[PDB]
Amino acid sequence: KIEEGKLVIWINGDKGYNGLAEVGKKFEKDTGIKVTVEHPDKLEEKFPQVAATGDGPDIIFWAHDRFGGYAQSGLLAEITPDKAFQDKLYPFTWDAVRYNGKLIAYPIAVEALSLIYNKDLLPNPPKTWEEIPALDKELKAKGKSALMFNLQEPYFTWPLIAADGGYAFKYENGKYDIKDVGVDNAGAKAGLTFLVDLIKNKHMNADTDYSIAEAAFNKGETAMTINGPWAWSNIDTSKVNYGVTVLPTFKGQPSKPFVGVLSAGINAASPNKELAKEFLENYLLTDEGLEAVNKDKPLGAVALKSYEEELAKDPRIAATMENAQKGEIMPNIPQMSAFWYAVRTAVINAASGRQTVDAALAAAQTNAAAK
Amino acid sequence: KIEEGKLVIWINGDKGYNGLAEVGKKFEKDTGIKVTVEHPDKLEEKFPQVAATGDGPDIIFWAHDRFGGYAQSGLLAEITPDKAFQDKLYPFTWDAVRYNGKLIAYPIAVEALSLIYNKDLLPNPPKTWEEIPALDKELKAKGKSALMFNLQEPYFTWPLIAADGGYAFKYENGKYDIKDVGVDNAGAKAGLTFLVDLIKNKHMNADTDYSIAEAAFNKGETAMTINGPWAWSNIDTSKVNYGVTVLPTFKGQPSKPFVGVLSAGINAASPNKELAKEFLENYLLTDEGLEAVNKDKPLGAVALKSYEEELAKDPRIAATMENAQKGEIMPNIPQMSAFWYAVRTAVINAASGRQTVDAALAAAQTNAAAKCNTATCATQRLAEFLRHSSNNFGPILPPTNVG
Ligand SMILES: OC[C@H]1O[C@H](O[C@H]2[C@H](O)[C@@H](O)[C@@H](O)O[C@@H]2CO)[C@H](O)[C@@H](O)[C@@H]1O
Repeated sequence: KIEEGKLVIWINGDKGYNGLAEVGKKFEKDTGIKVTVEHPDKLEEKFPQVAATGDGPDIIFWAHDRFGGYAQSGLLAEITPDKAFQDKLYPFTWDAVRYNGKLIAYPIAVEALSLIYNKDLLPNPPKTWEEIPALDKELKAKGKSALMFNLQEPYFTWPLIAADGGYAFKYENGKYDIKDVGVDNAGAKAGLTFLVDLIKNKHMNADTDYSIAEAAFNKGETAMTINGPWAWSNIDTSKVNYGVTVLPTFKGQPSKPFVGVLSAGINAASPNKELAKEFLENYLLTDEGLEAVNKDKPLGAVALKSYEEELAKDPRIAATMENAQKGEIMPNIPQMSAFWYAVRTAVINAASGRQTVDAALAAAQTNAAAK
Repeated sequence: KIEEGKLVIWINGDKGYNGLAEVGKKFEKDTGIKVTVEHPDKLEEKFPQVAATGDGPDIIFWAHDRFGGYAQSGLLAEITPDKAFQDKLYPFTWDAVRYNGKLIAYPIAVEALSLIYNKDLLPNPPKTWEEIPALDKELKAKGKSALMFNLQEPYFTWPLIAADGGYAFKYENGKYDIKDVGVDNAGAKAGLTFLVDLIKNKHMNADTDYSIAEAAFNKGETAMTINGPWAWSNIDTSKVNYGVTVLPTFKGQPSKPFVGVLSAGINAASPNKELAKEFLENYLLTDEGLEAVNKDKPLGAVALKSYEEELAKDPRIAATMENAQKGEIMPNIPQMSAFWYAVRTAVINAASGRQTVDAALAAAQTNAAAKCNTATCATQRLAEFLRHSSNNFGPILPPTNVG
């Protein structure tokens, strides 16, 4: 049986299992729990045999595809990494370890075939499969051949077969169910009710608009406001000891703000398309260009890598980045417009007693879904 | 309308439009095309109204959430940035401007609401929403109020609404369709016909297996081969000057290799599930962890963004990761077993001439797509299975190695 207070790990005998023992070691050091790394023969065959009885390793390392049957046989626990951790890994890897919508393993490595060419014999490798016969007829003249690879395993021949539209099984990509809208479920009620309770007790005030908030906070007239980076500069100019922290919790759950990516689109009816492409690529989305905008109003965590690695040292950006990981990125589907529209008049009517919280959110559901 | 040889730019009123205007200065100093930076009210409702007529700005600035609606209205042009430029921007910011497969804008910055407070008025910031009633009563006497944010835009009120269960549209994760298998469709028949043609024209030999191609390449007999990271070590000690690049395209489209993702799963019967979680997330899936494994034996490309950026660099890994991203993830569904032995027979029969390309792939197709569940169709699949169940069971001597 699996021993509590200790980690046993299985991994194939052709992997860097000694280096893994090193890692399990630094772990045993800092926490005082031994980590043994083993590599049994036929481990892909042995694991489901013993893990069914309650035995086996705590962690097992194998190619992701074999994990589907493991999860089918109830041998793998569902994996619970936060959004902060999932960002660290590539998104397609998380798809390789999803079975029945649940994450069942941590991806480690990525494997794929490549074209390997002889620099001496072929310093300019071909870019199209079509130009290999011509290259071969030429290379055959010097007693050589252009291409030789394993033809007896479909793992090696599939890249060519799959190029023009072959596939094993069709994978339906991710999407938003525009018929499953959640603006009148229990959680949405508790939130909006709480906000409308904050005005039934005079703690807030209904027609408080954007400018009233900026003025009142930048006059030491209120203890806190909620806003994004663009409004930081005017609080510098107001000389106020402002801090930027994580949003408060509601019912022990963090506030989930919608995350926007400021974006620049080129109009389709513009005759000056290339000049706009030149302005954004070579003047704005540059280290010097983004700084020009950022010193007017703070941009946030920019998309350009170079400049972001500099602004990331700002503790308030890392606070903004922290709050972004607690929230969701916004969809870009056309129905986003009807959602914002509906929720807007829901919050207002509920906030001014024009409609009850329940009735306002109820009307918001239909308007977000059918329009 | 919009006139040629200028740029009209619309950004929102609360952004840094003066600083953006100065970027139009430098654009007009060097490129001297006039740049007018505007900021109308209700900017995102105004843009599709005028751009439908052919009016509006040249460039429009907003959060990504509106651009798909603009795109479905036929108002935005497809963004055509080259590969060199795409690597300067974070890959997930591009995701925000992808719509129906195409990019429709340039990502600029990530925006998120935060709680900002008044240190000299409040020492420690609160942690719960349910405790501001106390802070407010404690404060209304001292002179002022606690919270005051914009209640006219739902963008500001939403973080609280979503906290306990509110959401816009439930994200339904992607999955496979076991009814839709494509081993005998036009694309597969095209690529396989091309492969068999190489054999017919004696550019390749249908008997070539793994060990032949490795020797022929590691001895300078053939210019190229197709292999994985596991085979690099043998090419090293062969003293062949080899490079590893992207796979050749066919019919203008990239070759799609199967992608294998080495993964660490936690035993469902483990009593140490968080110890495993702490070990994998905080110790192994770091730069130091993967490097310790990679130094013992190469992982190839890794799934950790931070350590993969450093690993390639190595052009062999950069190509391995690029071919992977262009390829097909191995499906983890039980039907893959049929695909594996049916396609294997399919390719061999076609390259050897026993079956036409069309007929070989059609045979593997019905083996992987059930569809028909009458006894005639089921016993046919039963019969084909019992023959790909090769009966060895005897000892393999010497055993496949380990040490
Ligand atoms: O409130 C609805 C509104 O929310 C978002 O707009 C944000 C925008 O992302 C920020 O850059 C800043 O301007 O604050 C705005 C809220 O007033 C959505 O982007 C927008 O589509 C939506 O209408």
